[PDB]
Amino acid sequence: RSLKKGPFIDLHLLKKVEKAVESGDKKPLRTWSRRSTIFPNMIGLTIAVHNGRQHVPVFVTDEMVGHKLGEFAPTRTYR
Amino acid sequence: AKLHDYYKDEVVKKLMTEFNYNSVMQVPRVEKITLNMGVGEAIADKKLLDNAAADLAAISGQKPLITKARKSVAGFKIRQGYPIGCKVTLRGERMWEFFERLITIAVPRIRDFRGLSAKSFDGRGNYSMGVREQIIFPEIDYDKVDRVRGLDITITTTAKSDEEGRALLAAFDFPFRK
Amino acid sequence: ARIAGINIPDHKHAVIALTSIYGVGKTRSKAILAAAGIAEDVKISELSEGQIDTLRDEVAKFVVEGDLRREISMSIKRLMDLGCYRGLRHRRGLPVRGQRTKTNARTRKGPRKP
RNA sequence: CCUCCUAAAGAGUAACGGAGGAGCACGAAGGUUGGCUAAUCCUGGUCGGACAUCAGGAGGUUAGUGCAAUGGCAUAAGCCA
RNA sequence: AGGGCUACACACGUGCUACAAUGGCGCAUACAAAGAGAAGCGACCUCGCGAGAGCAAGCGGACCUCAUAAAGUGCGUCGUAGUCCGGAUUGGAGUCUGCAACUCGACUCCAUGAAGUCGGAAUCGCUAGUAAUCGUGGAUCAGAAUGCCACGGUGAAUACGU
Ligand SMILES: [Mg+2]
Ligand SMILES: [Mg+2]
Ligand SMILES: [Mg+2]
Ligand SMILES: [Mg+2]
Ligand SMILES: [Mg+2]
Ligand SMILES: [Mg+2]
Repeated sequence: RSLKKGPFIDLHLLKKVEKAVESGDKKPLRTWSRRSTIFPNMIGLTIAVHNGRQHVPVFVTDEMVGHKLGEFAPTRTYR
Repeated sequence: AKLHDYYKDEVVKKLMTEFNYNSVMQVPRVEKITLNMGVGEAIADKKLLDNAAADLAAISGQKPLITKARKSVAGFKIRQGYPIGCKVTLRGERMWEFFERLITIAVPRIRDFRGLSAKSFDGRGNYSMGVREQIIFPEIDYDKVDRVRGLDITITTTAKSDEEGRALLAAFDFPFRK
Repeated sequence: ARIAGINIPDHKHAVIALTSIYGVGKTRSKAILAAAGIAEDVKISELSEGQIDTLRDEVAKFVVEGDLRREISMSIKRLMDLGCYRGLRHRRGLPVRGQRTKTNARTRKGPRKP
C-alpha cells in the first residue's frame, strides 16, 4: 500500500466521513472509494463499501485505520 | 526459614491489623507447597517419567512420589497401575526454603512474566497455579537438560477464605497482578 | 555460550555463528561485532569471557528469539482477528503477498491435496 | 453342580415355569503383623481434554469383593507392605 | 463507477532458480558486441543502509547518457554439513510510478530461510564457434518480464553404421 509520503482518499469520503463526525454516527457511507485509506474520524462510523454486486457495511475500529478502506471487503466468491 | 521468620514478624501482624485477628493462632499460615508435574504419557516412553521425577527431585531435595492411575478407563488407554506423575509436596523448612527459590528466583527466571493471576485460588483460601512450563530453574545443566517439562504447584493455605488467601502470599514478595 | 536464546553457536565464526540467534542475520550478526568490538574470523568457542560478554550485552537491545518468534504472531494475528485481506489469507493458508493460486503454491498452502 | 424368584415371614416343596452361572483360578489371590479407605460430583490448577496425575470441599459401604446370584464385609473379607 | 479477465481442491504444456566445493562468500581486478534516447538518456556532486530524492552539465548522438559486462584471474575464507548451499514464505518498514498500488505494481532495507542432497515410467534440443554456459541491449511501455527479439564472452563430446 506504499504511497511514499501522502495518504490519499477520494473526495467523496473525505467530505462524507467528515460530515458524519458532526452530524453524528448514523447510516453508513455508500461509496466505491475503497481504494482510499481509512481515517481515525471514521472509527465507529458505518460505510457502505461496494465490492462488485452491492456495497457492504464496515466497523471502522482503532487499528483499522492506516489500511485501505478496500482491503476490508472481499470481492471474489470461492466455494 | 527466611520467609518463615519473615512471616512471624513482618507478616502475621499485618493480618492482625488487617482482618483484626483476636488471636495470633488465626493468622493464615503456610500449609505446605504441593508440586505435581503430571508427565502422563509414560505408556509411550516410560523414560520421560523418571526424567520428570528427577526434574522434580531437583527443585525439591526430596525423592519424588511417582503417582498411579485411578479410574484406568479413559478416552485413551490407562489401566489400574499406569504411572502418570509425581506430586511431592513441601514441608515447612524445605517448603518455605522452596517458597523462597520460588518467586525470588523461580518466577524471576520468567519466560515473559508480566503479571500473575489473582484468581488462581480455589474458594476455601488455598491457591494453585501451574507454571505452564518448567522455568528451567536450578536443574542439572540448564542447557544439558531433557525436552521441556512443565508442572503444577498448589499453594494450599490454612486460610478460611480465598479473600484471606489474597492477603497471605501477597503478604510476601508474591508477584501477582492487578 | 547461551548468549541469548540459550543457543550455543560456537566452533565457527563470530558472524556466521551469531546469526544462529533467531533474531539476527548476516547483517545484524556482522554489525554487532562493531559495538561489541569483535572480529569475524574469531571462533565464538575460543572467545574469551568478555568477548562473548559484550555480545549478549549489545544484542540485549534488538528484539530476538522468543519475543520475536512470539510477537511476530501478534502482527499476523491482528490482521486475522481484524478482518482484512491480509489475515483472511493466513487462515485460508493462501498466499498473502498476492500470488497466483491457480498453480504453484505448494509452499504457502499444503503440497498435494488430491 | 451353584444362585435368585415361584416357595403362603422355620426346614421343604412341582412344571418342556421366569432369570443367570460351574467342569475353574491363585505358592499368592494362602497365613500372620502392622498400616490404609472408597465411588461420584463441585472448585481451583503445564500441557489434561468428557474423563490421566495435583490441591480443597461435598459425599458417605452409591466403591471394591478373582468369575453368576444371593447373602455378608469398616473389628473391614476391601487395599498396601 | 466499482469489480472480474491476477479467482482455487486439482491436472498438463513452456520456462526460471537450486539441490553446491568445476561451489558459496570477501576483497582486488582484464578483456566485448549490439543497441537506445527532446513528454527521452540523464552525468556531476549533496544526502539516504539502499531503492531513491536535490541541484543541475552534456546529448538529439563514432562527442553526451543509459553504462565500472559476466564468466573469469590472484589471494583469502569455508570444508561437503541440508550445511556460509538454496532461496520459496511471511512479518515490520520504506522508494518510485502514476487520480489512482485493497482486490492486483516493480523494487529497497532488516528479520524469517521451506521444499529441494540431480528427479520413475517416459521424454526434448543440439553435429562447431554449434551444444553447454556467462553477461548485454531492445520493442511494448506511466509503471509489472524468469517471456519475445537481438548481441557478444568462454567453449566441448560424438557420428562404425541405417
Ligand atoms: Mg421358606
Ligand atoms: Mg410358611
Ligand atoms: Mg474440575
Ligand atoms: Mg490471463
Ligand atoms: Mg527504454
Ligand atoms: Mg522497458
